[PDB]
Amino acid sequence: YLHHSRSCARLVRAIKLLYSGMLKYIRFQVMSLSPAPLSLLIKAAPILTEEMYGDIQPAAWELLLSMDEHMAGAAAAMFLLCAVKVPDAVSDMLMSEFHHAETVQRLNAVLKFHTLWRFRYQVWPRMEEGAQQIFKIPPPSINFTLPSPVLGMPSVPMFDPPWVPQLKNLQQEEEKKRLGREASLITAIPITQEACYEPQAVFPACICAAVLPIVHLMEDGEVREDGVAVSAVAQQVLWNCLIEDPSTVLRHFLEKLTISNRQDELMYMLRKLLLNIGDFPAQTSHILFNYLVGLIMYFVRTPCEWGMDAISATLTFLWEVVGYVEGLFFKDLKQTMKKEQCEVKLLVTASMPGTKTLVVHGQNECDIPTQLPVHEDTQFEALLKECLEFFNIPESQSTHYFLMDKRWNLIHYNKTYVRDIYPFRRSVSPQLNLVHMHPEKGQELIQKQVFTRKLEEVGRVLFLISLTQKIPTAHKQSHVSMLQEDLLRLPSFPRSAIDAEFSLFSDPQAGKELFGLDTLQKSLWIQLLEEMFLGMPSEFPWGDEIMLFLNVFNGALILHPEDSALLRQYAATVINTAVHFNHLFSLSGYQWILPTMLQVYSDYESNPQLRRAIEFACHQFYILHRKPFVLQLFASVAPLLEFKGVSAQCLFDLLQSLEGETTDILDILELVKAEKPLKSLDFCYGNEDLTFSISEAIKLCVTVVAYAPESFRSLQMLMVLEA
Amino acid sequence: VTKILRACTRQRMLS
Amino acid sequence: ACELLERLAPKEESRLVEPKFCYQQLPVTLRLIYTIFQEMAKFEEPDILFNMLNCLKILCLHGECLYTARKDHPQFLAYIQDHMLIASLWRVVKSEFSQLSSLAVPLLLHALSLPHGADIFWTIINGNFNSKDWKMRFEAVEKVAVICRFLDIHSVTKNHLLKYSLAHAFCCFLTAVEDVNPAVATRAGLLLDTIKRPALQGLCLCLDFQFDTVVKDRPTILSKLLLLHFLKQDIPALSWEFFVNRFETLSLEAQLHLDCNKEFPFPTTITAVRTNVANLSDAALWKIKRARFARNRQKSVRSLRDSVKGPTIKDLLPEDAGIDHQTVHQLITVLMKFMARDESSAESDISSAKAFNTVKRHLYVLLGYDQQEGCFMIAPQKMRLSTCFNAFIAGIAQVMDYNINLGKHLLPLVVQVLKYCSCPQLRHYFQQPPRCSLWSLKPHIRQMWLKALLVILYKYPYRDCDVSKTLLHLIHITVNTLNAQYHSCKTVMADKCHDCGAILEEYDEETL
Ligand SMILES: [Zn+2]
Repeated sequence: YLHHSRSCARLVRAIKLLYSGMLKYIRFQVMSLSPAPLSLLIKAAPILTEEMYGDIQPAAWELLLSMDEHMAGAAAAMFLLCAVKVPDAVSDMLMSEFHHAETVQRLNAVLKFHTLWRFRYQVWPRMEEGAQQIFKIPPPSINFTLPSPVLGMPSVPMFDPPWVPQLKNLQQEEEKKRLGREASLITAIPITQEACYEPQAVFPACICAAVLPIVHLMEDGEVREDGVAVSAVAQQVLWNCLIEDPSTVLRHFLEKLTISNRQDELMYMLRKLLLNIGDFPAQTSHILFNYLVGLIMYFVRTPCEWGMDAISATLTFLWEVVGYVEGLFFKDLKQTMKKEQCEVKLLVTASMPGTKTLVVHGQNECDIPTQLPVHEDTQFEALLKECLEFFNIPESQSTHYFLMDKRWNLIHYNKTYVRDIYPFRRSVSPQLNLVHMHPEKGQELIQKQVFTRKLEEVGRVLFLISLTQKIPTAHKQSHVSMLQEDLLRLPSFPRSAIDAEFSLFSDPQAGKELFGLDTLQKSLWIQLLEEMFLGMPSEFPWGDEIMLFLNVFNGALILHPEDSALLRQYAATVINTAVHFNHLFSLSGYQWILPTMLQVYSDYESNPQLRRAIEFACHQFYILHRKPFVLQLFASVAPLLEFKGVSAQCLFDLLQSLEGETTDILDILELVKAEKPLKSLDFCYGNEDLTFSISEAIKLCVTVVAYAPESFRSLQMLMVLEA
Repeated sequence: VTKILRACTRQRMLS
Repeated sequence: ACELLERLAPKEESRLVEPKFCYQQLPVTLRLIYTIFQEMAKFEEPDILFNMLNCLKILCLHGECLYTARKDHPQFLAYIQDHMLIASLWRVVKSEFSQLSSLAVPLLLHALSLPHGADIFWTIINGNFNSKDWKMRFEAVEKVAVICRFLDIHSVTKNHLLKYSLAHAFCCFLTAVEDVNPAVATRAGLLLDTIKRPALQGLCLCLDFQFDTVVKDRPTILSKLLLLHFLKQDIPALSWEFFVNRFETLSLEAQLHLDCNKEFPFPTTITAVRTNVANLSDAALWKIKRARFARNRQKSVRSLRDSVKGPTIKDLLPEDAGIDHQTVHQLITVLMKFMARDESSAESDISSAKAFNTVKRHLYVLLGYDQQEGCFMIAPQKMRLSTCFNAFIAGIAQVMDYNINLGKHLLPLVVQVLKYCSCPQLRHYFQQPPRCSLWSLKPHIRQMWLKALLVILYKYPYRDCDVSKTLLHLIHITVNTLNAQYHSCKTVMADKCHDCGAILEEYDEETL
């Protein structure tokens, strides 16, 4: 075929040398002779039969890699028309080429895909002067809608573009321009698209579906004999496609979720693409974030069989996506989400009203429905009990009957609050069914749905963490203050961040998975609250409200004290808060934390690792605050002392661990943000007093009594001395 | 955990 | 019972690792170990299991019970390893009760050092992580994370069986990070952070050992290391010293092949060990032995590559003849990706700066450029066909764009490579007005050439006394590329202009 093209080019040159308007025809409508057949068939596309398309497909496929640009463009147009008309054959050919046993074949398949991508915009001009009225091409059927305002910045403008036309001051302006150019990435923008001065596109669903094999070939390390690897070509092609227009690249994948249950694979492929490319350009990240949020919104609004599962799957990845979106701010996020009535699903600080009532149907269709008023503290257990009493079920089948939602496929766990799941106060109350089920089947469904919901909550927390970490050095304090006030005004913040499914942990089936998710969620909540704390002013005027945020830490240490990861995360974050909020924790604060640590230390006496970690944390506390910390420790152990409760011997064990240096077995210090050789945060206590003698503790208690003998704190310290 | 939750509820009620 | 065993024990942990039968007639300690495992199979309370694991630690460690079993009762140790030891230690590893794992993991490593342990652990890891039941993978992720949390980095560096087993397990965990099931993927990604830094450093040392010894695992090991560096970048998984050592191993293999009169895709002068004479060296001789063992004994301990994928001097590769090229290309691309996202790891300390300078010299060598004489050792066609150049040009634009300091370091080498590659022949490199063009490059490589030049022109000072002339030559080459689209008169079968004999050249809009 290359010989044929060279022969045709030589004939064209000979004809040119033979010769007015004929030269114009030669240079404007011949331009070569090789594409004359293909460009003919493109002109007869409406009248081509399916057999003709199948027969022309292999030729147009092979001719895509021509040096001649006209031949390549005509072949691309013809193959795009074939994919429009015979998607099955085109898809089979694409899969055979992408999974071909020869390295050269796969590399050529990726290169041909790139040529198709280039000539995507040059199909209608080659087709016919009156087409696109005939030869109807199905438009991309978009099902969901993006958020009404775009969440992030559409793209980051390149600093000082060469294609945009515009002495200390001159020198500083030149330095500023140089720094801006060095800070702006030119490989992450469509260079030729933006450099052209100022038109539909043909790219059917099979050609878009070809991106998945290219994503997989991004990892295909097979090297051609010319030294070119398939992975490099695939990465370059996909990078250029995502740079130019990510919408067409991701159209197929985004539509497939609404089309069918394919979320567990869409998220897998998106994660694979992100990992192999290693980043996300601003436009790509913006588009992907908006489409994922719109998908969550769609599955919230349209009742679908796999809607909750798709929402969980997309929440498992939106946190990775959001780390690259540019110009996304928490206030705009809240505004758009509460405009869209979808804030609860991706913002862990939502604050929706509730339902205030709901209608529960009976098992029988002729049964008269019941209506239960919903209050803030009502859980589905009370509603189920009332429904069982109402619909005349004589306690013979009390575990057979489950509250269920049919519009949204939901079976309600008893210990879940009604307003958490039905948060909107719309005119129409939720409608439930008293579905009779075999108890094991009902419990299996409840376990599965609770696991999915917990994974959604994990994703929400991770999304918020990534959003906070993306925020620049400026706007950090504003964002943190917004988070703190949102948590405070949230009526169910500590309960949401601290609760657990104790009725579901005991099940030998699907019980341990929930426990693993719970440990992950508690660790994530600790990390999120530490992120909020570090970013607030160090001298923030606190009160009794700090407990509301510290109880979560304590909660995480009640459920999972023996988990080493959770234990060292707790110790690291408590040390970070003691260092950061130094003034608060030099007078108070330890009183919000120490009683829980003492209770855990006394409870798990048989666990030497937990006791060692608690003793190391207390040693670090004494290093930071020396005498105030000991006084707060005694004040927080005095109520717990007994003559269950913290014993009088475990307190002495903690003190004896304080006096002697303890090794860090769990590497707690490596997670401390201010990781230095820890010193006394007060200069007055600055001294080589690393040793905390028990005699010093006795002197401290004696002094607290001597200060005010009749104080209540005096009798607390007297009890501590007596112990 | 229920004791912690009740303490939190009382704290919110007081505020 | 544990207190009694402590009293009867030497009360000092010996070296954890060293770098049918008759139930009776056995020493009483072997029976005690057997029955402790048998009873531990029947209990679930953390206190019971903790005390039993403590008894075993006093028996297995604190006393060479299993060592003496290996020496004197091989059949009993084989039976215990195949039936109870590693299976029960794996069972007792839980994240909720990390106290149990604190004792399980040292015993597990001691078992792995013993015979028959590596195979059983390999089967356990492979069966769990490749299971179709997503709950089994969910649990195995937790198990491996908890095992990693309590890894003794000092212990692993001594025993090679430990390195192989831990590398296999950690790579399977990394694959579980990129899992189809969202729950398992999220749990793996979240647990990867809970592992402490020394443990991750030990695991990366295991991966480096796997790269050095096993040849067919090198591309997958590089992929896993790149993934881990992407995910947890705070630990050094990829580093300047890492690439120094990788280049040393590859150059040793290249020198061995050169001694055997066989071509290799790597320079033979990067390494400092001359295989012509050993001179009774110690570390150099060990390096030569390891390289020759890797190249000849390709029946090594189980390569993790197949299991990792989710649900006398010379020797030649029978089926995977392109393994060397894959390793070279993958290593260089991973180097470029490390350099693009490098947060100025150099100048952190003396060692990092030394490693950076070494990597820079090796980079000069890899692209065929001799710094001593300032001339390329190879013809431009060999460079274009070279794996190193193809994997370098494909990432150099990103390296220059994302990282500026490394870009300033690499600017002269990059500009020299850019000028040299576009030359059809060596003579074209010495024409003062460059008449060459971007025709000899691959059509997708011309655009990467142009993007590298664009980054250089856009965010680098090119008015230096040396780079300026070569950059002017690059501009000349670009102008000639634009001109060649419209040929004005002034081996691969191609088209010539019959008037002047020049090759007709055509370029696409993305290059113009
Ligand atoms: Zn000519």
